[PDB]
Amino acid sequence: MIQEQTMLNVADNSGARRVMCIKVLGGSHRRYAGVGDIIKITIKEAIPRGKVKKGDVLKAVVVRTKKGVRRPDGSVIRFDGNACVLLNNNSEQPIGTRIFGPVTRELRSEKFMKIISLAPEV
Amino acid sequence: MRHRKSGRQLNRNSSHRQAMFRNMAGSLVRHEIIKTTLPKAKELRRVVEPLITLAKTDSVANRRLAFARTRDNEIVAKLFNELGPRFASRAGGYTRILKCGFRAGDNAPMAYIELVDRS
Amino acid sequence: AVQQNKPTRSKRGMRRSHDALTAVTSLSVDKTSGEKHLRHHITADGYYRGRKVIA
Amino acid sequence: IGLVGKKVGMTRIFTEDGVSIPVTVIEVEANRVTQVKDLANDGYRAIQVTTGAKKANRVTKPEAGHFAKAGVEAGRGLWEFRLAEGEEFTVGQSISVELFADVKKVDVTGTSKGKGFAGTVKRWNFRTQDATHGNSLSHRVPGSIGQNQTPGKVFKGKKMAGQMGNERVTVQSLDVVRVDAERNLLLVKGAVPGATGSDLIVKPAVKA
Amino acid sequence: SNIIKQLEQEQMKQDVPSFRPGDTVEVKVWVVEGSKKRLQAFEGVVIAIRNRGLHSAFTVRKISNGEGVERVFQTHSPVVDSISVKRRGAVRKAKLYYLRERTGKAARIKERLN
RNA sequence: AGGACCGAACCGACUAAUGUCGAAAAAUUAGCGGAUGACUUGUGGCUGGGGGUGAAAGGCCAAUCAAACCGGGAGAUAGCU
RNA sequence: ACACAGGUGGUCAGGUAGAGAAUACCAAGGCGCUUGAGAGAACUCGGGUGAAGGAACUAGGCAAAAUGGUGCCGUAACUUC
RNA sequence: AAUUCCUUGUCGGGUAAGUUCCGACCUGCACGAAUGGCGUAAUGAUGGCCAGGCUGUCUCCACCCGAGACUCAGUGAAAU
RNA sequence: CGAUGUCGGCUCAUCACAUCCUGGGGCUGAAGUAGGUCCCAAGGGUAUGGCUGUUCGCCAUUUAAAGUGGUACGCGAGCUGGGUUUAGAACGUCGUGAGACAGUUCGGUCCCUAUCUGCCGUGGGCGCUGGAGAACUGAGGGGGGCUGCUCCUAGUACGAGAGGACCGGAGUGGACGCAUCACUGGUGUUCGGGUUGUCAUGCCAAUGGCACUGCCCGGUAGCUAAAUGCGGAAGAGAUAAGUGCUGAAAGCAUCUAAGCACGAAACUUGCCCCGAGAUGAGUUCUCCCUGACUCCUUGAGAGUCCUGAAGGAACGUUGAAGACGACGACGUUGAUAGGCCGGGUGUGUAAGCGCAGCGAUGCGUUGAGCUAACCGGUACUAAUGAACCGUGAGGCUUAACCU
Ligand SMILES: [K+]
Ligand SMILES: [K+]
Ligand SMILES: [Mg+2]
Ligand SMILES: [Mg+2]
Ligand SMILES: [Mg+2]
Ligand SMILES: [Mg+2]
Ligand SMILES: [Mg+2]
Ligand SMILES: [Mg+2]
Ligand SMILES: [Mg+2]
Ligand SMILES: [Mg+2]
Ligand SMILES: [Mg+2]
Ligand SMILES: [Mg+2]
Ligand SMILES: [Mg+2]
Ligand SMILES: [Mg+2]
Ligand SMILES: [Mg+2]
Ligand SMILES: [Mg+2]
Ligand SMILES: [Mg+2]
Ligand SMILES: [Mg+2]
Ligand SMILES: [Mg+2]
Ligand SMILES: [Mg+2]
Ligand SMILES: [Mg+2]
Ligand SMILES: [Mg+2]
Ligand SMILES: [Mg+2]
Ligand SMILES: [Mg+2]
Ligand SMILES: [Mg+2]
Ligand SMILES: [Mg+2]
Ligand SMILES: [Mg+2]
Ligand SMILES: [Mg+2]
Ligand SMILES: [Mg+2]
Ligand SMILES: [Mg+2]
Ligand SMILES: [Mg+2]
Ligand SMILES: [Mg+2]
Ligand SMILES: [Mg+2]
Ligand SMILES: [Mg+2]
Ligand SMILES: [Mg+2]
Ligand SMILES: [Mg+2]
Ligand SMILES: [Mg+2]
Ligand SMILES: [Mg+2]
Ligand SMILES: [Mg+2]
Ligand SMILES: [Mg+2]
Ligand SMILES: [Mg+2]
Ligand SMILES: [Mg+2]
Ligand SMILES: [Mg+2]
Ligand SMILES: [Mg+2]
Ligand SMILES: [Mg+2]
Ligand SMILES: [Mg+2]
Ligand SMILES: [Mg+2]
Ligand SMILES: [Mg+2]
Ligand SMILES: [Mg+2]
Ligand SMILES: [Mg+2]
Ligand SMILES: [Mg+2]
Ligand SMILES: [Mg+2]
Ligand SMILES: [Mg+2]
Ligand SMILES: [Mg+2]
Ligand SMILES: [Mg+2]
Ligand SMILES: [Mg+2]
Ligand SMILES: [Mg+2]
Ligand SMILES: [Mg+2]
Ligand SMILES: [Mg+2]
Ligand SMILES: [Mg+2]
Ligand SMILES: [Mg+2]
Ligand SMILES: [Mg+2]
Ligand SMILES: [Mg+2]
Ligand SMILES: [Mg+2]
Ligand SMILES: [Mg+2]
Ligand SMILES: [Mg+2]
Ligand SMILES: [Mg+2]
Ligand SMILES: [Mg+2]
Ligand SMILES: [Mg+2]
Ligand SMILES: [Mg+2]
Ligand SMILES: [Mg+2]
Ligand SMILES: [Mg+2]
Ligand SMILES: [Mg+2]
Ligand SMILES: [Mg+2]
Ligand SMILES: [Mg+2]
Ligand SMILES: [Mg+2]
Ligand SMILES: [Mg+2]
Ligand SMILES: [Mg+2]
Ligand SMILES: [Mg+2]
Ligand SMILES: [Mg+2]
Ligand SMILES: [Mg+2]
Ligand SMILES: [Mg+2]
Ligand SMILES: [Mg+2]
Ligand SMILES: [Mg+2]
Ligand SMILES: [Mg+2]
Ligand SMILES: [Mg+2]
Ligand SMILES: [Mg+2]
Ligand SMILES: [Mg+2]
Ligand SMILES: [Mg+2]
Ligand SMILES: [Mg+2]
Ligand SMILES: [Mg+2]
Ligand SMILES: [Mg+2]
Ligand SMILES: [Mg+2]
Ligand SMILES: [Mg+2]
Ligand SMILES: [Mg+2]
Ligand SMILES: [Mg+2]
Ligand SMILES: [Mg+2]
Ligand SMILES: [Mg+2]
Ligand SMILES: [Mg+2]
Ligand SMILES: [Mg+2]
Ligand SMILES: [Mg+2]
Ligand SMILES: [Mg+2]
Ligand SMILES: [Mg+2]
Ligand SMILES: [Mg+2]
Ligand SMILES: [Mg+2]
Ligand SMILES: [Mg+2]
Ligand SMILES: [Mg+2]
Ligand SMILES: [Mg+2]
Ligand SMILES: [Mg+2]
Ligand SMILES: [Mg+2]
Ligand SMILES: [Mg+2]
Ligand SMILES: [Mg+2]
Ligand SMILES: [Mg+2]
Ligand SMILES: [Mg+2]
Ligand SMILES: [Mg+2]
Ligand SMILES: [Mg+2]
Ligand SMILES: [Mg+2]
Ligand SMILES: [Mg+2]
Ligand SMILES: [Mg+2]
Ligand SMILES: [Mg+2]
Ligand SMILES: [Mg+2]
Ligand SMILES: [Mg+2]
Ligand SMILES: [Mg+2]
Ligand SMILES: [Mg+2]
Ligand SMILES: [Mg+2]
Ligand SMILES: [Mg+2]
Ligand SMILES: [Mg+2]
Ligand SMILES: [Mg+2]
Ligand SMILES: [Mg+2]
Ligand SMILES: [Mg+2]
Ligand SMILES: [Mg+2]
Ligand SMILES: [Mg+2]
Ligand SMILES: [Mg+2]
Ligand SMILES: [Mg+2]
Ligand SMILES: [Mg+2]
Repeated sequence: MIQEQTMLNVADNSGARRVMCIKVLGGSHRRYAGVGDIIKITIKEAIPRGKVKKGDVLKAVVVRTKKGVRRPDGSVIRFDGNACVLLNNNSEQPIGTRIFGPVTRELRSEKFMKIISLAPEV
Repeated sequence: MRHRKSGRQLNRNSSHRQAMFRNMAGSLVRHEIIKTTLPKAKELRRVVEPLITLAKTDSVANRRLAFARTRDNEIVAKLFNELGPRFASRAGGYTRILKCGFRAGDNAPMAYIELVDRS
Repeated sequence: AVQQNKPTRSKRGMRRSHDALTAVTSLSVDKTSGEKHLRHHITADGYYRGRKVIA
Repeated sequence: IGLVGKKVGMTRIFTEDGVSIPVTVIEVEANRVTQVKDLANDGYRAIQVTTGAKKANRVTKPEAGHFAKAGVEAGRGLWEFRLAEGEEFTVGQSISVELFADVKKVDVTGTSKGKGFAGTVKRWNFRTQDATHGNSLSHRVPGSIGQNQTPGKVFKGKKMAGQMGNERVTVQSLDVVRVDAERNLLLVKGAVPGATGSDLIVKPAVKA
Repeated sequence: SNIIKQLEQEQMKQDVPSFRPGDTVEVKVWVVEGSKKRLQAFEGVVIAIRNRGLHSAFTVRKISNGEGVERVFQTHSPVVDSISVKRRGAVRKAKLYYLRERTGKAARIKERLN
């Protein structure tokens, strides 16, 4: 259940280590994002060499949440770390060529099929 | 709002509430009859009747439970010896409630509570 | 907080109409002793439903 | 038309493919038609029905007679349903739950669970005032209730504190899962008003 | 009541293996990818069990690639194919939510062998 | 050794809430500062009203202070209500 | 002004834990605070716990939460050393 | 600038965004040398700002435990 | 002026239309996409942040949109007190000085238990014309009315290309609302366990008290949101702007003067709730009551005895009902509460005894013991025979027809 000011570990290998959520897109007065929703990200801590330098506003997709995701069978998947993959604002599609950690089924929706191919599990 | 919710509070904090019943059990088991307020007496059924049923199976652990509750060897001695065998055929309803007017000093509905025997 | 100007005898009457407490009008009669008492309460001597259950 | 039925809690149905759907269990015993109100006598066409059972002593002569006119057992409570012009029913006729075997979506109507005297925060979803930051004796209070000397009054239908629940409400277009004939059940999806044991006027969904 | 208990006790499968908490358990799960019907596996420690008949469930924790993944299965769902127990651990609590904080060496648990 | 350090008694009174016809004409609860010194406290003295005293605020001088209180001039005076 | 949650100097100093006249639980001894009895709505007051987030609150992190002991390793700028 | 009006001066730093803050510039309406000027370690229930940690402060309120509120009996005010 | 508390924020709103979005239209320098302006339209909806006391503004990022106003520049007997206006202090400037300055700076008590109106709830009284119990009808009143993105038609019309639809159909989101606890969680001082200090039960063991529930770990029922369902409608009637069709006065022409047809989230219904005190007190159904007598201002007169039904109240046991009333269930011809019994759940292998080990401790009987609000049975306890209220065919004037 990610929202404004929430800090996320980054799943991809783009360059960012910690990224702060600044806004949840897709509808006015929208409180939270989860599962595989789009958020607006600012980068608060980067690695030295990376593709994306510090203090750069860009979009991202949530991949894991501590509160977790429900499936049709009344069954939940909780993680131990809120996390996201970075994206290229108007272009979309991820920056990082490799993705760390698992991702949900409910992320599978055409535009993120690149993430699931590169991701290791689920 | 207390839907399905059991247990009278009696304008007392838990630790106190739990003690006064522990006293009133010891009061009731020894004398075999009490006057108290009608609510207090109604809630006193849920403490005393278990101790009477626990006293049917005369074992050690049951003595140690009947002593964990109550907290008196005398009362434990009046249980098990008398009230264990005296309430055997009777399967429940060991105590009886009888309303006895109003407590003069504060108009509180009084009630006799006593064990079903008196003989 | 505070009244603008005082109420009357009438209003004060109107309000008190409901304060009139009801009587019992429902006295029992104990089967054996024939003494009067509140329903489901014991008698002052010491009876309830024709059986002595008090010292 | 519609059937009266007692609510018997909620469970769920695991559909063979995977999905677990939450269902309310409504026991719907044979609704016996007592009185057929007609345009000739009353000025509107309708039927009066009943279900369950009372004791032959708790029921009052006024109603014990009322049933004896029809020639049925004294069911607990009485309800009334409107006919749909072309329909026509007879007195002393049982209505089983097999009416809903055809239809898919239904309206359930029952009395909600009483919350008693609820505040504005609970009843009307008023926002609670600042829990600290100087605040004095006004966290969950409603704040202002009007303007000033212009209206000089509080307008009607103001959202204030008072009674919440214990009022009749309809939940609309719930999907029926199963319609059991043997034990007289009806398994509607989702949650319906009133606690276990409360009565429910179930009827076919109006919004077709 | 009888009316619910008739409907619940019907749907419950009559072939569940009796597992305790702190047991390492591989749970085979059905997944659908349009027309396909795949069996996933999901090995992990059973952190907690919840018994309510048809509504029963259990939480399994795994520490897969990267971070921890706590998954909650509805025991009597058709999606859970089989619950194969591996090691059964001697813990003396019902819920093992203290395994959220511990990782690696602290997270490992004694075996029963009873 | 120290107008040293932390910290009870004791002395103070920074924040907050409570109370605001109060439990109380300045307090309570939770924290807060000093705590061998320019410390604090008991007892008894001295300083008196244009006077005292004041690490100075016009602070304090008996719940009263940019001039106390009680009595007297005195029924001050009031183009005002 | 009251049988008023406030003010009032000196003396005596038990036990177990503790650095201690802190604190906890007890002794000797003394009290249960002079309206009670019910119910267990909003709301107020003093508290407890809280998913996911973690100052986005607000004039301001006010208030809460947090840190907290003892022994040892280690401890930067700057410095009147 | 505890001094700056014009003003949120301009440039830089910090922030996704900074009328506050830190550094610099001089155009000092109206600093300035014992009514002291500029530095300054240590000290502050001191003023401003930022970063960790921690949190019901907040998103967004939920439940719970006590004291009142509510009913019964006794006593019984007040401002107006 | 014998006091009408002045900015801003919070909470709570409400109205206007000079409309920001959504809706309907004309003209376009309208090919389509998107616009531009004007007309009709007030049903609903209408940011979160950074800076500053701010209103405003600027900036960042969203949105379908981030409307303009009124309401004592709405709302301090609803909250705040950052700002402005008390007393302290300082800077700059002005003044010989006391002091002064919409100049700046640091600090600075926000009182009130609601009589009346109003409002949200909730009863009692009488009425509704013989009394009682039900179930309706519906005058009237209230709630609700937001909307994105994604496909299909279709890469079709349009367009040299780039780009790219109208009109209809489907799915899935946000915000808001209603319900609910099966799921996911929270809570759970009334259940189980671990544990620190210390007292107590003679002591060991085992328990209990107290330390915020001493600290913690799980947690049943309930309540509940972050959890899961459902909702806004489609449809008709009458319309606005607008569009028209026949058609004179005006041998033509014109949407109109007669006549006739379309035409919007507005209006009236449809959906939901309250609702016959709707005194205009409506209806249908059922139930209950059919005895004498003097007195006489012979009056819808008043009493005397005889009769008191339907029903109701009270009292009790009580409830997923509830501040109190009220509302529902039950009162022995009885499952209303408590108990008990059997589960279920929860916690996690009790106590004692035996063996292992020097001891802490371990192991076996043992998934044991203990289990609140849960489910199903069982009259063991408590719901009393009666007394209380409530009566004895129901006025008159007209009218339609059986003796
Ligand atoms: K004179
Ligand atoms: K044992
Ligand atoms: Mg109960
Ligand atoms: Mg009391
Ligand atoms: Mg205690
Ligand atoms: Mg036993
Ligand atoms: Mg047993
Ligand atoms: Mg015990
Ligand atoms: Mg007046
Ligand atoms: Mg008067
Ligand atoms: Mg009057
Ligand atoms: Mg209720
Ligand atoms: Mg708020
Ligand atoms: Mg204050
Ligand atoms: Mg407060
Ligand atoms: Mg208040
Ligand atoms: Mg107030
Ligand atoms: Mg010192
Ligand atoms: Mg300290
Ligand atoms: Mg002082
Ligand atoms: Mg008060
Ligand atoms: Mg302390
Ligand atoms: Mg101190
Ligand atoms: Mg200190
Ligand atoms: Mg110091
Ligand atoms: Mg002296
Ligand atoms: Mg002298
Ligand atoms: Mg001095
Ligand atoms: Mg001065
Ligand atoms: Mg003064
Ligand atoms: Mg003078
Ligand atoms: Mg003077
Ligand atoms: Mg004079
Ligand atoms: Mg003069
Ligand atoms: Mg006293
Ligand atoms: Mg006192
Ligand atoms: Mg001792
Ligand atoms: Mg001591
Ligand atoms: Mg002490
Ligand atoms: Mg002793
Ligand atoms: Mg002694
Ligand atoms: Mg003693
Ligand atoms: Mg004494
Ligand atoms: Mg004394
Ligand atoms: Mg007292
Ligand atoms: Mg309470
Ligand atoms: Mg509270
Ligand atoms: Mg806390
Ligand atoms: Mg805790
Ligand atoms: Mg917490
Ligand atoms: Mg939290
Ligand atoms: Mg927890
Ligand atoms: Mg947490
Ligand atoms: Mg802020
Ligand atoms: Mg804000
Ligand atoms: Mg300050
Ligand atoms: Mg603080
Ligand atoms: Mg808190
Ligand atoms: Mg905490
Ligand atoms: Mg604290
Ligand atoms: Mg704590
Ligand atoms: Mg050591
Ligand atoms: Mg930056
Ligand atoms: Mg700048
Ligand atoms: Mg500067
Ligand atoms: Mg400079
Ligand atoms: Mg130059
Ligand atoms: Mg100069
Ligand atoms: Mg100077
Ligand atoms: Mg200077
Ligand atoms: Mg000089
Ligand atoms: Mg000088
Ligand atoms: Mg000089
Ligand atoms: Mg200087
Ligand atoms: Mg200097
Ligand atoms: Mg200096
Ligand atoms: Mg310095
Ligand atoms: Mg310096
Ligand atoms: Mg200081
Ligand atoms: Mg400031
Ligand atoms: Mg900041
Ligand atoms: Mg911080
Ligand atoms: Mg009273
Ligand atoms: Mg008086
Ligand atoms: Mg006046
Ligand atoms: Mg204002
Ligand atoms: Mg208009
Ligand atoms: Mg409409
Ligand atoms: Mg803004
Ligand atoms: Mg005003
Ligand atoms: Mg104006
Ligand atoms: Mg104003
Ligand atoms: Mg105001
Ligand atoms: Mg006002
Ligand atoms: Mg101020
Ligand atoms: Mg302040
Ligand atoms: Mg201030
Ligand atoms: Mg100021
Ligand atoms: Mg201050
Ligand atoms: Mg106030
Ligand atoms: Mg309407
Ligand atoms: Mg729409
Ligand atoms: Mg739980
Ligand atoms: Mg707990
Ligand atoms: Mg316990
Ligand atoms: Mg117990
Ligand atoms: Mg343990
Ligand atoms: Mg001892
Ligand atoms: Mg001893
Ligand atoms: Mg020992
Ligand atoms: Mg003790
Ligand atoms: Mg104590
Ligand atoms: Mg204590
Ligand atoms: Mg404490
Ligand atoms: Mg205590
Ligand atoms: Mg605490
Ligand atoms: Mg605790
Ligand atoms: Mg306990
Ligand atoms: Mg304990
Ligand atoms: Mg601690
Ligand atoms: Mg603690
Ligand atoms: Mg013509
Ligand atoms: Mg619409
Ligand atoms: Mg029972
Ligand atoms: Mg069995
Ligand atoms: Mg069993
Ligand atoms: Mg179990
Ligand atoms: Mg064992
Ligand atoms: Mg134990
Ligand atoms: Mg043993
Ligand atoms: Mg053992
Ligand atoms: Mg039990
Ligand atoms: Mg118990
Ligand atoms: Mg039970
Ligand atoms: Mg039962």
